[PDB]
Amino acid sequence: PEMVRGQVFDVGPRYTNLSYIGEGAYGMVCSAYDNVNKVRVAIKKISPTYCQRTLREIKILLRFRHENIIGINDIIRAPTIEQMKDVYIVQDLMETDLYKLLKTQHLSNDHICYFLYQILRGLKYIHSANVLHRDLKPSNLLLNTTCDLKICDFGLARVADPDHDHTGFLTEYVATRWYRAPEIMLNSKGYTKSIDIWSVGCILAEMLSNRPIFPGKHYLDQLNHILGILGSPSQEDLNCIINLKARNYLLSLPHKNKVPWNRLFPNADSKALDLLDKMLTFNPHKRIEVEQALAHPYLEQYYDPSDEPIAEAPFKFPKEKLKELIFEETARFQP
Ligand SMILES: *CCC(=O)N1CC(O)=Nc2ccccc21
Ligand SMILES: C=CC(=O)N1CC(=O)Nc2ccccc21
Repeated sequence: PEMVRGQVFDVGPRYTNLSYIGEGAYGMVCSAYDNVNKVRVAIKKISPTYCQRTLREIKILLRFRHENIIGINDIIRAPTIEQMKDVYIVQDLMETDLYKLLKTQHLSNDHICYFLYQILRGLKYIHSANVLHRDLKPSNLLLNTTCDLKICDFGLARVADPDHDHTGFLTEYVATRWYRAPEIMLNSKGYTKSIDIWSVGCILAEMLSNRPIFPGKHYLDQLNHILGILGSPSQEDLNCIINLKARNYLLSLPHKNKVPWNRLFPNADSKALDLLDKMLTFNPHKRIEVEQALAHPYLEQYYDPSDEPIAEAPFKFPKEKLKELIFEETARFQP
């Protein structure tokens, strides 16, 4: 087997001349030459006790088929459960991701507009399958050399469940802190489509300035960053928060003024800021939905609902059992 950075990466003979891309959420990612399709590809190594998030992602990505969602091209594993240890997931090679790109490149308004269009196009398909991504952020948006964009990392995704979204104040949450909607900290488990729209709003703001808009250092500081720009919520929006611990927290804070979007983003297109405002709405019930965002004047050059496909149907879902399910889900790639 070939080795990369003093670690086995056993994907041959189909895949050869490996080069390190980076570390991913569950292990090493390398590029490799695919000797069958005659293109370089990306390969993620997953080592185990496995993680339910590996299975959830595989099930979702194998069911999904969309231009703005990363596909799984191949899955490499031993032929039997007894011999199975590492699993390698092969995907299309992508030059970069939005996190890397924003560290060093100023985006043109045309690039911001096109990127946002593609994020929302992909998200429309995800939401049409009654699935929530729940961890949208720059590093989960892959880009190729022509700036085509694909959403990745579905390990925190869930089927939408608005009737069970409510929870108490300060409920622990798993998804990346800077892209968490305010309601996560107040009364939400992140089981409604509005949580993803907030993350997209955050991404849009970050594309406008190359800096995260709400870089909280810890759980409650995330909320205080948000309120520091949106200002204090209105009486009407507070009345929507029936949880008393959450409501009384917000009532305990000093009045905070709204920061005008055009003062934070003096370079931004005015239509981009009208759409940003609608995505970063405090009240999730008032927040714009994915199809309305696509129909917003900012995206008029691209909007074409006939070319914004949806899923055919809604998506639906012990350590030994988990390993057996991963083995079964990956069976189609075996010779
Ligand atoms: C969501 C991240 C992902 O799927 N990939 C695959 C890829 O093409 N690039 C990449 C680089 C570093 C970490 C993860 C990924
Ligand atoms: C403190 C809760 C509260 O005032 N309301 C408003 C209501 O009108 N009815 C209602 C129904 C179910 C839950 C909460 C509520």
